[PDB]
Amino acid sequence: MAAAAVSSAKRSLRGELKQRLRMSAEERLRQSRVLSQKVIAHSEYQKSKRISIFLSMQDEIETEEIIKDIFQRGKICFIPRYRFQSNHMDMVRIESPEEISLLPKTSWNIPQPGEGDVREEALSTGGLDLIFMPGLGFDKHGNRLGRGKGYYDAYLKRCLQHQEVKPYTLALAFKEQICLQVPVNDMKVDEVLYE
Ligand SMILES: [Mg+2]
Ligand SMILES: [Mg+2]
Ligand SMILES: [Mg+2]
Ligand code: NI
Repeated sequence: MAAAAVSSAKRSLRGELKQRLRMSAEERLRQSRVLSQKVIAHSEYQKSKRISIFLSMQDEIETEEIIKDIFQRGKICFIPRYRFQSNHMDMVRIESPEEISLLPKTSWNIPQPGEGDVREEALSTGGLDLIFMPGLGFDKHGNRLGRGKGYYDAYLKRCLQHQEVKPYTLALAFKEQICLQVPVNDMKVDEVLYE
């Protein structure tokens, strides 16, 4: 009941956000070109070695450029591999940016290793230093509006376990994706980039 009114808020906020989003492609690119640079000069990106980063859908900052800089700097790159049955996902390691273009894709047309593909899972080899966080919306207070399936909230809690120190969670967002207040229940992000 109290949870219901919370899900209503989220639902509404998601709609509006997806409205404000679905932003010409060139604008989408401009804003990404800026966040990229802000990332490249970021202390926690510079310092971190094992990185988790997502493959951008059209209503999301484009991380293509960031991924290229990840490999140039001998960082261990990881990308999500989610399962549609539940709310489960592992960060699986990719060896080169070219590999992204061979991988299969999900119903969301998001690229990830298939079933038979045995991947090095981040938490099997030391967890993650930095996780780039996707999301429909964020507020300056740090909260996140996820896509509703609870994939990242669940994964971060798994990290907390495996890892002595928790990963630095870096949210990349459009000016458009930034909200006054976002309804919440579970996990905040250390930082949100934009502007
Ligand atoms: Mg993992
Ligand atoms: Mg708002
Ligand atoms: Mg406030
Ligand atoms: Ni798994």
